[PDB]
Amino acid sequence: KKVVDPFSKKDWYDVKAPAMFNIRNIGKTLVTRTQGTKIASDGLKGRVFEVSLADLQNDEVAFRKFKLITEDVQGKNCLTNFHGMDLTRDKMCSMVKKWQTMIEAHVDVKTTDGYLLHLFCVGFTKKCNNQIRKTSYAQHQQVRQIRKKMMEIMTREVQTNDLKEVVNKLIPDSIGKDIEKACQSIYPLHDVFVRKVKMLKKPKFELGKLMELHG
Amino acid sequence: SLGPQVAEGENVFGVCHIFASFNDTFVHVTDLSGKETICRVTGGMKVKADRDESSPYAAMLAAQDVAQRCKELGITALHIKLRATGGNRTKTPGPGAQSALRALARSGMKIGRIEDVTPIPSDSTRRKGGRRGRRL
Amino acid sequence: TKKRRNNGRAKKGRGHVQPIRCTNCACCVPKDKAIKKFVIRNIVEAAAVRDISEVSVFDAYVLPKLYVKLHYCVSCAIHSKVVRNRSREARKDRTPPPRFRPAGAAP
Amino acid sequence: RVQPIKLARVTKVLGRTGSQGQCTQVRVEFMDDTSRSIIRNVKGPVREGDVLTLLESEREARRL
Amino acid sequence: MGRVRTKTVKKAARVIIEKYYTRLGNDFHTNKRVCEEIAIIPSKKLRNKIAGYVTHLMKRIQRGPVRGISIKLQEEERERRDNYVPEVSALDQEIIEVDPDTKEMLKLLDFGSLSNLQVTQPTVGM
RNA sequence: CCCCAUGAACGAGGAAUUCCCAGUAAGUGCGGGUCAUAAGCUUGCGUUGAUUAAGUCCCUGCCCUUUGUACACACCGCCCG
RNA sequence: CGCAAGACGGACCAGAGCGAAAGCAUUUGCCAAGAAUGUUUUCAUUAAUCAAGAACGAAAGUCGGAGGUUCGAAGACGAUCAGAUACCGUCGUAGUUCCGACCAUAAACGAUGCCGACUGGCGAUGCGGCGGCGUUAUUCCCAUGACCCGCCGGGCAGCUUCCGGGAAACCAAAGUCUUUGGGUUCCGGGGGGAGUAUGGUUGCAAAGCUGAAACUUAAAGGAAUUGACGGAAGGGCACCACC
Repeated sequence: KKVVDPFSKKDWYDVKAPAMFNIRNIGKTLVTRTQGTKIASDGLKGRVFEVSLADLQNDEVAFRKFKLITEDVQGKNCLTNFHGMDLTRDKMCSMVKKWQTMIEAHVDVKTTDGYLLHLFCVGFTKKCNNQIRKTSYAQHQQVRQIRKKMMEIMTREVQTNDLKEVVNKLIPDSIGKDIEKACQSIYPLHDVFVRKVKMLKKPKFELGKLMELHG
Repeated sequence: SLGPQVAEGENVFGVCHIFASFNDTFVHVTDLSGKETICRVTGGMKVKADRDESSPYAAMLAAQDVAQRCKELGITALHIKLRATGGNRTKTPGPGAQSALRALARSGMKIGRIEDVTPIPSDSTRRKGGRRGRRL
Repeated sequence: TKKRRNNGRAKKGRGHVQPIRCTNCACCVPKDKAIKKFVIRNIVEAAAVRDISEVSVFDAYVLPKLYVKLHYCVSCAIHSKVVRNRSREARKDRTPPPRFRPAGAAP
Repeated sequence: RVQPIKLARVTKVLGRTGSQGQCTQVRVEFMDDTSRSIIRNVKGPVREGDVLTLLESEREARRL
Repeated sequence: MGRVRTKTVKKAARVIIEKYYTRLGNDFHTNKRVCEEIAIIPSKKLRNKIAGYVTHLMKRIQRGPVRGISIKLQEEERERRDNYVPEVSALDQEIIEVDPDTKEMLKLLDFGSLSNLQVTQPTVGM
């Protein structure tokens, strides 16, 4: 029986990104008018938006995505925090080519602020120009030592430094380059990225750091 | 109706989300969180025949009925996640998925990024109905 | 009388390999046997990009791809002319080919 | 969602399809704006320089 | 199409042209008279069909040598053309530029020569 | 054959299906064959004269490669309980 | 958006690897094991191949639990058909998965015993060793490392070849077979009756091994060749075909 079309009731908030990113005004989102029987901030607070790092930086960051999760609300403002980085589908699919070895290593590590992260890396062998084998695999020995190197760096590079510096780090892709330096002594490699980061455990609350990062 | 804000420049943003399978085509904008909907409508509802559930022309009609209320409630713009049946299912796009995208862009909403989100599985759960294949 | 010296498709040094499921019959065929065709295509397609480029914000952007590696069992890949009977002689040619790389102005 | 009517002029006659062989391929200069040019399928007998009245004005076929 | 000249005709055309080039012409009307003089052809329609195809040939020959026809005059023309030779092209200009090893090719061949070195880099297969 | 009278169904044809591209389809009369007599026939001829593809291999039919075949009185053929 | 269960290890992944074969792709650690190579180490004939005996042995099935996510041998359903107990849709079973026992069979095909020698060209690739006043990658030079080129073993193979083989298809082994003789082991003697009867044996069971006859019958069969013909592929052609 005709009733309550719902937008004509809904309220708007402006999604705000952390400081390390560049521009910070992500877009807008709608919730229901708060009623005592309700907390529009409730239906608002653990929401996560996934935005492209390119929109976030402005660029070459076509591939790469960041998951931004709403951590608190202040009048039409909602302050989000790093929740993850993935790659998309197209980019990842495009690296994976036959005749080359695909190498993956991932490590789970606690940051300086508590956060527990599982953080993945990836690489592919490279034929080097005057090669005339068509393929370019690596040996099992190689990959085992390469993986150890990737893993050592990723734990080394996340142990020291908080969620923010990992972020500040993943933007100019300094890990990538570091891997490249530690591995060329062992075997070629084309591509190379920390390709995903997964938030496993969150520390408790603290608006302090959140604001430090926003505001 | 309504609008997040006057904005003679940037556009209020939502998520477009199209599932194209064969035998139908879902179009779907939601709030960039996802938790809250906004105007759905499928390629089914706008024709009758079951056989024609999935045809691009129906798909157009659906993306048109959708874009309407999209620009009628507040979304000025939308980022799209196209999908297939996925799972162990086919893994190829259904026919009126393209048609829906051409229909909303043409409609005159705004576009932003794209990824595919069909669920591809580090394979298993045996695919349906048996070893000798659908024979037909 | 034995037809292909390769029998089905290349094994030689095995006796076994896991089987895949046809992407059409949902059949079942060893992975050594089975026609495989990669499939990379733009999210948008032919006509769209122009409305897709105009309607979008962003200054260019610049289109994702969907990537899908297909598998067919013999009967499907024949049926649908993925592959076509070749004379007692032509069968021996593994190679591959066409003349330009059909990407817009082909058949 | 939509309506308009489009005038288009035949640039080049492609060949014939339909298994029956009764639909003629055509290339159309877009009449109101020449900076457009598309492939459409025909019922009748068509020859260069005469004009189509396009409903759909995207679409752009192929076989069938 | 429907008028595709058959061998009995096409042959006669190659034939006459081979033994008749300087006699024959550009024009249907005259060869037709010529076929009466230089050949014995049984019906008038055949002789016409012959005169006609051989003229189509003469029209073509007189615009570029045609795939299988030779006449004394055309042989003479090719002969004269097939003389050419300039200031001459190698020179090659003072000093050959070698790829070395080709330098070591002369060096260990007991042979003086002009010189230049630019031969390094390997070198992929495919 | 005529003259009168009696003055039927049939008011557009389902499943199907023939034939056809220019003086062609179709209307329309004539003459020849049969013939003593007997034209609703066949077999031409002029007259009046369009609509419509202008192509293609879908169905059908037949021959073109390649291919499969336990067929070869050849698919209107020769396989299991 | 989170979470639980059970399943499975995609893309990368190949005429590529290993393993006696059956078979075997997530990380990491432990445990022993296996080939190749290198090797102026050790023994001095230790050795080749095999009745009997024995180890392993995909799948289904069977015994008892765990477990059943997924899909699903049976059944019940909806359609289709002249009939439909089917294919096709749906619901859905034992089962799939895992543990401890059975069972001993798969076009378990490379349909090709195993071992040794000899007879023919080229380029790949896994791997080991060896060589280069070759490339690129670094520091102050390096030790590095990956490559290019060559050489040699032993892998799985490929390619081209009037050696030669074979009925041919094919085959560098199916060669070195009437010029018939390197070692050893196994099975077959027209086709059906038949892996059947019967006794023995193994099995909880389902079944497995060994394995006849009476009778029946003049071809069974192989290979190549060619048509005919196809609801196989590129094919065409004609208003006796369509449009």
